[PDB]
Amino acid sequence: FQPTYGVGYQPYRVVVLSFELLHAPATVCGPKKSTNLVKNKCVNFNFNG
Amino acid sequence: AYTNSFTRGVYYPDKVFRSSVLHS
Ligand SMILES: *[C@@H]1O[C@H](CO)[C@@H](O)[C@H](O)[C@H]1NC(C)=O
Repeated sequence: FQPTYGVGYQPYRVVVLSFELLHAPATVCGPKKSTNLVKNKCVNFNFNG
Repeated sequence: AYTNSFTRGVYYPDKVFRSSVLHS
């Protein structure tokens, strides 16, 4: 890699975030403000997305 | 040497609970 190369020959850093978006238990999680739990009422819910 | 495996080597195919069902 030479700094005077044309853009297509210049170095690019690449990162590839690969998700195991499966039925398994979660450990990497979005910054959501969790609530107290509610039961026996009809409710909206979001468990681990 | 060899022997018969019978029914052995079944495993839970995914981490989902299921009950009273014949899943395929
Ligand atoms: C399989 O098991 C039977 C019964 O023990 C044997 O006759 C045979 O030689 C074994 N091996 C193969 C490769 O079939």
